[PDB]
Amino acid sequence: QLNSTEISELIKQRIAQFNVVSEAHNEGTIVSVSDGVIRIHGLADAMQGEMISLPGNRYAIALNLERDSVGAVVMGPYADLAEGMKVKATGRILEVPVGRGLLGRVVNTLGAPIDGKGPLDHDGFSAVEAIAPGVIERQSVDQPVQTGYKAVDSMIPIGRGQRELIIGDRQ
Amino acid sequence: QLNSTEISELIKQRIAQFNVVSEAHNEGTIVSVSDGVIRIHGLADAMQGEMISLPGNRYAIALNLERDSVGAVVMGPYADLAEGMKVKATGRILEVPVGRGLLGRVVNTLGAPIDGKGPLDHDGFSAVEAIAPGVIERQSVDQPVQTGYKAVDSMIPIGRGQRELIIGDRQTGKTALAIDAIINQRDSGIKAIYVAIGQKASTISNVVRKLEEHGALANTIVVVATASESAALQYLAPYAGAAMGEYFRDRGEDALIIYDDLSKQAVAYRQISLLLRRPPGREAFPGDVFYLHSRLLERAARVNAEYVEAFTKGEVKGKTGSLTALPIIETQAGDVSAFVPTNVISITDGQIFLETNLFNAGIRPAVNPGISVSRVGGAAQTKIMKKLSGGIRTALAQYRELAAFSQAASDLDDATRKQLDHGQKVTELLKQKQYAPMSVAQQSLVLFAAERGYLADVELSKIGSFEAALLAYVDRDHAPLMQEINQTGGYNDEIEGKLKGILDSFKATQSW
Amino acid sequence: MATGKIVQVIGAVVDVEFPQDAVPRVYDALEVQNGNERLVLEVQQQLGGGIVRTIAMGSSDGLRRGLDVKDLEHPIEVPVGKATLGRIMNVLGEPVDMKGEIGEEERWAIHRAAPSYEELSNSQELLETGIKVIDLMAPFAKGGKVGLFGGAGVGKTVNMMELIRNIAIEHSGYSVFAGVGERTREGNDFYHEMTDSNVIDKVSLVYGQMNEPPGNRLRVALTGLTMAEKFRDEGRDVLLFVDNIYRYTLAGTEVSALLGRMPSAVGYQPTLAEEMGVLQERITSTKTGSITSVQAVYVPADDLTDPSPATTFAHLDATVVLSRQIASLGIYPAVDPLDSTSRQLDPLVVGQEHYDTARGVQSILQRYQELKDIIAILGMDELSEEDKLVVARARKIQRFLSQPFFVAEVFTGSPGKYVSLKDTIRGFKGIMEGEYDHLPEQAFYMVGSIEEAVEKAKKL
Amino acid sequence: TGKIVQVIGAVVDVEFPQDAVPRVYDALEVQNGNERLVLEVQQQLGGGIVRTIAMGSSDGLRRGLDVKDLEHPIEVPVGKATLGRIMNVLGEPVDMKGEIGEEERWAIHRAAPSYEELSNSQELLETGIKVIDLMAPFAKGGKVGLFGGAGVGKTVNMMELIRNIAIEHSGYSVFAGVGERTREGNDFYHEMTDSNVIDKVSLVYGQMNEPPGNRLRVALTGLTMAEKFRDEGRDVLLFVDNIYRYTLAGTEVSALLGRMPSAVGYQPTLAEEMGVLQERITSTKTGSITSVQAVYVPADDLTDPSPATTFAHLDATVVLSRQIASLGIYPAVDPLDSTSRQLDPLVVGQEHYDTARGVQSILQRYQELKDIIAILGMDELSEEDKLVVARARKIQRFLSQPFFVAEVFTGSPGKYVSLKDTIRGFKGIMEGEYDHLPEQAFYMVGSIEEAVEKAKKL
Amino acid sequence: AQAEIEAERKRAREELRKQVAILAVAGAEKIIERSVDEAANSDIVDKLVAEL
Amino acid sequence: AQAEIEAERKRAREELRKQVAILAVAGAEKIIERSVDEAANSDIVDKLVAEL
Amino acid sequence: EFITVARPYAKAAFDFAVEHQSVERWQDMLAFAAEVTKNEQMAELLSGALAPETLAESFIAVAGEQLDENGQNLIRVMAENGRLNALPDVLEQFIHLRAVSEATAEVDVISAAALSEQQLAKISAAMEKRLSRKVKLNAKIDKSVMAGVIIRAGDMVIDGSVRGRLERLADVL
Ligand SMILES: Nc1ncnc2c1ncn2[C@@H]1O[C@H](COP(=O)(O)OP(=O)(O)OP(=O)(O)O)[C@@H](O)[C@H]1O
Ligand SMILES: Nc1ncnc2c1ncn2[C@@H]1O[C@H](COP(=O)(O)OP(=O)(O)OP(=O)(O)O)[C@@H](O)[C@H]1O
Ligand SMILES: Nc1ncnc2c1ncn2[C@@H]1O[C@H](COP(=O)(O)OP(=O)(O)O)[C@@H](O)[C@H]1O
Ligand SMILES: [Mg+2]
Ligand SMILES: [Mg+2]
Repeated sequence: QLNSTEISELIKQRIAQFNVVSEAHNEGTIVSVSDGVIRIHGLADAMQGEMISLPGNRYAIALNLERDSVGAVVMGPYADLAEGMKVKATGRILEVPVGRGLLGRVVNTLGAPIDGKGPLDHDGFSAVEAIAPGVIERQSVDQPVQTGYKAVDSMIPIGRGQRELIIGDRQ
Repeated sequence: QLNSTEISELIKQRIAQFNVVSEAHNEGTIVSVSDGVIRIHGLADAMQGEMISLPGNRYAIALNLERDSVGAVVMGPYADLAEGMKVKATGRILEVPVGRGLLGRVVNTLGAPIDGKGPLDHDGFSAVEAIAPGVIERQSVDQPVQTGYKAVDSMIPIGRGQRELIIGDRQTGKTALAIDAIINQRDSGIKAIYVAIGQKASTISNVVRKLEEHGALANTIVVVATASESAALQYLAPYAGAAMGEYFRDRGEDALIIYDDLSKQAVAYRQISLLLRRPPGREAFPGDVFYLHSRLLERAARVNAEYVEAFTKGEVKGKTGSLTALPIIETQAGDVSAFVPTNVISITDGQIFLETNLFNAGIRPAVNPGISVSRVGGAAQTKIMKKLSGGIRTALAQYRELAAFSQAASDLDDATRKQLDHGQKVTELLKQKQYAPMSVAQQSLVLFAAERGYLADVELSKIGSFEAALLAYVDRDHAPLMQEINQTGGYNDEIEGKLKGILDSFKATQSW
Repeated sequence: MATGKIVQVIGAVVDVEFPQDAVPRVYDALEVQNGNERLVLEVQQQLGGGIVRTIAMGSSDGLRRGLDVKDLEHPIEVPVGKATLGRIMNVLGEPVDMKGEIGEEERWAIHRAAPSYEELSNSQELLETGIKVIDLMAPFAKGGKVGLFGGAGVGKTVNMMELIRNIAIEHSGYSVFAGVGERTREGNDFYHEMTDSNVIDKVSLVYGQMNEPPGNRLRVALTGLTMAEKFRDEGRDVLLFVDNIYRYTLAGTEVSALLGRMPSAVGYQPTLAEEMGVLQERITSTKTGSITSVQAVYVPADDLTDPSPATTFAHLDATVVLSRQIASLGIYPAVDPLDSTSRQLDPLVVGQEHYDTARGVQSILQRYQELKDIIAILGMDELSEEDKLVVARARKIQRFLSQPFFVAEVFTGSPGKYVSLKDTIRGFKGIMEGEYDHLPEQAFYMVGSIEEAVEKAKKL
Repeated sequence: TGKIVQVIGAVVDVEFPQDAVPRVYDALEVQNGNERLVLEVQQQLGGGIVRTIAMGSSDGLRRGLDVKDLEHPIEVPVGKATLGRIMNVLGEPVDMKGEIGEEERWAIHRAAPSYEELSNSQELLETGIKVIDLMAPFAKGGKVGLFGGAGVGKTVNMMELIRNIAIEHSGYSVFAGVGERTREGNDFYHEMTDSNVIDKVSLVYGQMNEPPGNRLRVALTGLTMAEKFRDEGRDVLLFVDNIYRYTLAGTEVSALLGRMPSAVGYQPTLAEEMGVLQERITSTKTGSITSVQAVYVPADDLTDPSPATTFAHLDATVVLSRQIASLGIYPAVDPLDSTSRQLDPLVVGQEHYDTARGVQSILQRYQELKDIIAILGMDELSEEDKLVVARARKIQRFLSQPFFVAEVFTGSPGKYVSLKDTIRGFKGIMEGEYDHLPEQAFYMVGSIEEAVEKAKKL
Repeated sequence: AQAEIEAERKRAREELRKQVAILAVAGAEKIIERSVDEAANSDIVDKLVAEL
Repeated sequence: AQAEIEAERKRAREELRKQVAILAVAGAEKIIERSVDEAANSDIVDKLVAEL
Repeated sequence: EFITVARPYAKAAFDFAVEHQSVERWQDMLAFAAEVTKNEQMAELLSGALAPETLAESFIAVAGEQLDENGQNLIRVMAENGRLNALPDVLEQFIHLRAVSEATAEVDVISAAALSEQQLAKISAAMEKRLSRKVKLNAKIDKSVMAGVIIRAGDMVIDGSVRGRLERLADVL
């Protein structure tokens, strides 16, 4: 026997009017904050895997779509957030800066420069989650990837397009 | 003289003490019952850790204050209860009687007497749950706790306020060593407490009977929780025992406390916690199992005279009190690397490790050097003991390792031969009978004879005879030196010369 | 009038709804009519809403939701006293033999409180079994627990029958046998072997057969225990045999799992040590009488560290080990003198003569084992005169550990013998110290007292 | 303005009006009889409910007590005024001296320094202990971790490091007592005051008798002070008495917060709790923190997730072992598992690297011979395998060393061994130039001189 | 020594028989503000006296 | 031996004391039940409501 | 047992009733809802696994003489969450909330003797000193007290019975 985020003022709102107005399906409110996970009430149009914009310039990823709740994980310092904050769903899946100008840079996982050498000179944006090329779009691997270590390059060859596990204990 | 009139007068006095006017109380109802756990509805004014009175004379402890119920555990047989019985709230947080009038009594973990002696006399109550004195209030340990045995006073000395874990397998002499420690404090002015958690009942009665048989019982408090009784009583037994020991500590006196099996208490917390569905960890104990033994044992301490003065409102000046703890852990197959043994080794000031292979070989008490340690250091020991003992511990460890390799191959180089002879004679010298304590003068003579080389020309089969004769010789003629060494444990060149003369003359003049 | 109603039936677990003011207490017993048979339910938990959760002492098949449940205001009650000797009963104290209704002078509740402290005997007496190996090498404390570490096929049952016989004749005690988790085949022929040996009139039998539900098996132990408590209260010294304590542990585990409590240790119930303590602390010596117990022990995976052995060994006083190898020698009983032990062997409780004699025979037998390895690899030529003396006395000692039972007359044809402790001490004292070196080892075998050994020798 | 509504162990739930609910990690305050109690906010639940950890005794709390909302985190005294004094988790003085005359207070919850702000150094910081320096050299401004089970010497080793490092260090230092014995701290404090070095050390104590919230947040407080002395541009020495207790306090609290268990009953957020603390105890371009952390390992299990994730956060890791302590060999460092990021030919020179690798190779071969030695004994070894065994045993014994803080146990005088002496000794032993001495000559001697001298004494 | 207690056991219980009546009456009026005239209470305390 | 006998003295004293205590409250019970079927109840309840 | 899940609905319904002041009418509406839940044919339906919409509208058709806009919409919310059996408890907690808001309390008076009107009068006055709320006294007659009066203001109890005084004395000795 347990509650499910049915709480007093929300219930009173539904008592006043059960078929509550369409309003915007685009937006909702945070109802809980803990350990970098937030629960949001509303967001009728939030898609699974979509970015949710938060106060300041921060985002969350909608991972659980449940019966009148969205579970989302915060992509940064969460402890500043609070219950009752408004949030708006974007139309966007997570995308990252991409291009030749990233060579020689150190970036975080959102692609923001972290080395302090100034802004990027990327070549547009690419989706973080994407599907791999199909069976008919592959080609066999035959060119080498030269590691430079005698044991590896002799006994354990690595070719262009191979996936080679490096596995062992600490240190 | 048994006298009827004085009993009648006492009953009349109780009638006079009773007050007929009633008092308002907050009340609640039992809602559910299982395995000694209770769920109660009501008690809006309850506090966590409170004592709730049930029908009859039984009580319960409030563990969880849920939104619309209280989770609680019965301190006794819970089977007689039923949903709907009214429960009243005594605002008293869990408490138990304390005072020096408890010495010589056998008592339940709720403070009720279990012996047939009668009602109990106490100097108020002390709280079972409390936080030990802080870092500034503590004082360094600087005085000995002379138990009867040769080995642990020479190799693993214990100071007043120290915590030292007696650890070994079942039927290895743990209980005997602890109660012989109690019995030797019979005359040393240190009060003693023995807490039996989960032992078979017949054992406990036999232990009390042996304590009485040696006259130590008048100096002990005994707290009992049998293997038959509810797990909550066992779980709270060591905390009640701790609450009594603190009384002497805070008045500037010295006390000694034995916990008979902390492993059984840990099992009890397993049962209560798992019945409350708390997620288990390693070996199925909760992570709270460290905190359990931590806060229990950390009460044992030595406190500075400023704390004693501040506590007693200045009625005691300049004295320093202490509580010395000897916890006991039973470990499977001698494995010192299991979870709970490792936790308690991480809390005490050392441990005394008893090895079943030594015990089966007749080497008793079966103390294992190298594993046994006293982290407090030699500061606990007296001067003569500290000088005469010295490196005996590491010499014994090295002798045992050398015997290990010497069994494998023949390589004897005359210093190995004499090292082996010396180690074998020292091990034969360290063994000792049960209930046979010996004073520091006797111990110092024994150590002196061992390390000044006098046991040369003495057979291994003669070593016990040599000691019996030597202690009788020194009891007969040079007794005043024994009185002197027992009064002040002072090692001088004068006393060394007297000991040298005694051993020279004994070795040359006497027989064994 | 019945006042509760069944709400759920899920396996052996049955839930019942009573009126809010009448909720039956824990371990109270309840009865329902399951078809044209009554079925007894034992209350385990008082849930909210007036619903109690129970376990069926029998097959829970055929129960409907909404049956009427009748509230007996007491736990399960069983008959006790002399009228139960020679009878066979189930968990409920009902006769499972066909000899008909029991006398039933008194009926007692299986769930009882334990003896309290001021009731315990202020002494530490010994029990004289009359069997040479046991009284010498592993003496029983009166009111102690003894563990029988042997597999079937080496004489467990004949040892048990010999103890029953000797405690009935040479003392004035009765015995209770509790067959926890016993195959029906064994129960049948243990019953036959006791009736054809005249010990049946001096023992009471309660069998929990394995085909019974877990609730039955668990409470079978308690039934035998309460019958032993009745014989104790009459002032006797009583023997209680438990056919396997491991089965009691496992029945507790199964019931705890069915009720859904969180597991502990190596998957055992959280209440393991408590349940063992509840059983074992009732078996003690009181100021009126005593219950001594002999309990068969099975060690899982041959692992003495497992929680069931580790918990059981906390309570045992003596330990009897039976050996296939000793049995192959023709030596009966097949007790192993070097692995069997008792924590009563100290001078402080047993005296210096008995202690030094037991230690002596142990030393001789151990040295004999080492010398027998030397003989195996290098023959008898290596032995000195001292070694040959040790070997000879060891062989005489080993022969002298055999004994003819009043129960074994069927095979040997020799009359059975009960040997007093003093006679055993004197015999091994003499053999150890070189007396009786002048008469052969076969004079000691299966004879009895040492006087009987020398009188056997005179025409052997 | 708020009311207590549930009380579960050390965790307390409080209800606030919808417009007034506290932020995460704000500090609340309650009257518990005649005491004052501080609660730290962990989670915001639905409907103005907020869930907190009691920074003090939970006993005596009713439901319905009024809670006051202090609108800031736990903030502690900081700077030169905190020096030579002992403090609570809440920044309160616990010594009987008066008020701390602090000019500034900092919140214990802070963001870690940026990747752009970090700094690196190769400077070897010599420590007297022979084994640590040769096998695992530790540089100034880095992290050192002492791993060991219960009672294997990870506190005593740190006291020797405190003695030896304080010889060549001039600046301030901070000591965080986290969930350990009160007696160790009391003894430490009086050693510091009787040697007049206390004027340079700041102490925070959260020892093992205190309730879970205190032991959880005491570590963060100590980091706050160490970060002040770093940010003044100084260099700082930070000693942590036991970092394991910090993760275990989170374990003790975790299930009561309503979180599903992970792995061996641990909290699901274990890696982040460890990382968020570890990443701010670091050097920067304005100042540097040098730190030694004792790491308790439960049940001697070096594969347990807490020690396992601790390994990744350290530069030099010294692994102590019970098997070696049981042989008498102290300090009981295992040379085949202790390692450092600084053991490079470029950093320590080719001799320093070649000697260490020779020692490891010889010892590793000693291990592989132990099974045949166990079954068949030494006489069935090859004629140079016997020589390997002899040199490995000598090396094992020469790793042992008398400590100035172990005179209270051994009685032997202590020894300090400089780098230009220990590598000479081990190189000579490896090359066999000192092979003629007996094994016992190398036990508990400072330098090769003392070994040959001891061999003259047999 | 035990035998000596047996004589006193009976001797003393006889004294407590007669003291019990006094104690019972006193306790009853401690419970109740108004006193009792013992009109039908002699038989009551006599049964108490008989039982001890 | 002396200590053993002293313990017996204490045990006997308490045994007899327990009997008198329980019989005293039983006697107060019997006295009260017969003697309270009056307006004495009004005396008690008036003082209660004055104290309430 | 629905004691813990009833609170949100009781509180929200009470606040809405207060805003529109028809608290007494709301209590009638909930009483009607609680009695339909006890019916033999309905208590079978409420346990079936029908989709909330169909089940709710059957209940709503049965629940005549309720307000479509507000009361029947409370029914809709409870149907969605599958909690219509909470109505007999939501009613009691709504009544409790009303008693709290109206600063009025109900208490029980128990004795072996039927109490005189003057005794009850003085009891009510004293209780209104102890309790800020006005008090409605309920008279219960039980021979258990044997004498005296048992005051029962819910969980707060003042015992004035001779038997209580006696069994309190028995444990002093
Ligand atoms: N000094 C001694 N010499 C000989 N035997 C001894 C000595 N001390 C103890 N014993 C023996 O050790 C045995 C067990 O003693 P004890 O009860 O203290 O062991 P334990 O390991 O604490 O047992 P348990 O785990 O059952 O509590 C007894 O037989 C006792 O006689
Ligand atoms: N160099 C040494 N020589 C001899 N003994 C030592 C040495 N270092 C440590 N020890 C031993 O280790 C014991 C405990 O030391 P220490 O407190 O450092 O251990 P630990 O593993 O950190 O323990 P814990 O976690 O319980 O505090 C000392 O009392 C001593 O017996
Ligand atoms: N005292 C004895 N005399 C003769 N034979 C025996 C004796 N004890 C055991 N045996 C033999 O051992 C075998 C098994 O005996 P049994 O009583 O069935 O063992 P268990 O009771 O262990 O099943 C039988 O052949 C039996 O004759
Ligand atoms: Mg013991
Ligand atoms: Mg330490």
